[PDB]
Amino acid sequence: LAEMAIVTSLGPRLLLSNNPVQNNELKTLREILNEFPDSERDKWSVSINVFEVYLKLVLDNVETQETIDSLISGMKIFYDQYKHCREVAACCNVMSQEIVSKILEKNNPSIGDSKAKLLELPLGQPEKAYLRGEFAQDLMKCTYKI
Amino acid sequence: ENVECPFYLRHNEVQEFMFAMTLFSCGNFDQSYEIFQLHDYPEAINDKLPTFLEDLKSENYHGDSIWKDLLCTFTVPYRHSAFYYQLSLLFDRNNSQEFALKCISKSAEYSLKEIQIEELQDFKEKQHIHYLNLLIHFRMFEEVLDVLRLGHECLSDTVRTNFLQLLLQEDIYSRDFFSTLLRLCNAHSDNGELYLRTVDIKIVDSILSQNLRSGDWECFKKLYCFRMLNKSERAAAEVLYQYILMQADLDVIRKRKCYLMVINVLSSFDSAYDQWILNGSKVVTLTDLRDELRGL
Amino acid sequence: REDWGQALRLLLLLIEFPYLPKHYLVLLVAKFLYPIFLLDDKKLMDEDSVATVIEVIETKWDDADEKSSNLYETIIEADKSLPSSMATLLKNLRKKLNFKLCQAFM
Repeated sequence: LAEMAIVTSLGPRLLLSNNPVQNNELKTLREILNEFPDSERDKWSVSINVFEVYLKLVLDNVETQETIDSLISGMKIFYDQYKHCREVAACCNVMSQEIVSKILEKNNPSIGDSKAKLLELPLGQPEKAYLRGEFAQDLMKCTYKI
Repeated sequence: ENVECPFYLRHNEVQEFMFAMTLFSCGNFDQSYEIFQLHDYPEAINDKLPTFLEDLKSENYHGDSIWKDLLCTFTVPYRHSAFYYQLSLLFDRNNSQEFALKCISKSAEYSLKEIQIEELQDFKEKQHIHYLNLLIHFRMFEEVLDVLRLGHECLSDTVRTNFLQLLLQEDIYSRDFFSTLLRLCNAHSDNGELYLRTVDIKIVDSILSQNLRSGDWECFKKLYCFRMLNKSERAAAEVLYQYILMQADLDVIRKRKCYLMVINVLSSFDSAYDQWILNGSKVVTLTDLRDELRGL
Repeated sequence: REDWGQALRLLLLLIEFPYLPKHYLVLLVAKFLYPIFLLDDKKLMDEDSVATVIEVIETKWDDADEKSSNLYETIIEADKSLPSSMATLLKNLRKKLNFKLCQAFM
């Protein structure tokens, strides 16, 4: 029942109002699922679980290609039923900004497939403009040194 | 008149240096520039040069000389680039910025080649810094932009932060500079790209928020147009929205104008997540915004 | 007479009279205002000047009649110079407005 009250009526405030600087509220979210049952975890987590895989990948820095994929494919579905619920929708955009940012920060694997991955997780108004902008400058810089 | 014109020995080491300074102090900076174009000395005549200039090539001379510094660049293994730079510094100092500007363009051409020739990073920064100053002085702001941008292996980004801060934060510079930059963005906006890179965008974006301090429309309008041209329009509306809120000393007629623009920009987006602007951390709907203009 | 500045002024004066309802408005924008004057940039606007333009569209133009919309569309198809959907025409106007506006402030 309590799954339904954060996902179907008011998106987490520990992923919307959380300060991005030190992420102190975001890891309260994480720690209070360590106070909630883990002896019977895989029977009540399906909205809460998306939160769990998200939090381990970003907070604790568990950047594995497989982990990244698992979250993205799941998060497409998840986005597809609460991109129209109030609050929840605004939080999804935060999540997406964080995951995209996190991949450069650990070394971008720079394969076709992970380029793909970036666009398969939803993008904002400045982001789609930036990518096209930067790719021509980057080419220019290469041809710069004699 | 009496020495260096009846006794010009053509492509001789001695009479080339003597002439080249003598014209320079007589204020003919064009004719001096012509002389280095009759031989780039580090290669043409190598680094062997007279005993009294040798003193200058080192730091074994303790008098007056600014040309001292020009001899110093015959010791360095980046000798072509360093030489021309020194000529740039020399012209700028005697107030003949046109000819300095010529010299550092060659100096920069030389530095890019000399990246397979060992050339110090600390050297590079100072050399490129010297180029930006000349362009800024005549206000040829288009070229300032190219040199920084493609020159990220030439400078550190922080020295770059300072340069853009200097022209953004100084009012003498700000209108003329901003106009040259934003024109170039608009040309490229059309094409599907951005004229700037994403790294450049954030440095600027930061520099423009320092201005904001107590709201103020002008501060807001500069950051607003900045957002508008990088196709960050949704975020452009958030900046507008703050002018409304942050000041309660605005007229009803001032408020109504801002709301209309915020309402219109979101309503031209037709998505499910670009139908709102963020106020702090609070989601403010397109419906709530329209009601706010209706409440006026 | 290539007195494009004043040409705009007379057309605006005529439109401000509230006796036009929504179809003696559909006709004017596709014949004159949008193709000649707002597709070409040559005018410096600002936040307020753009706002006021926002006021005119939102209050008095758009088709409420189903027959009016379908008719505007057939006419658009036959003589193309304006976006075919009119909710894509909302978008296209705003963009040209924003160009004029940007150019004053740069």
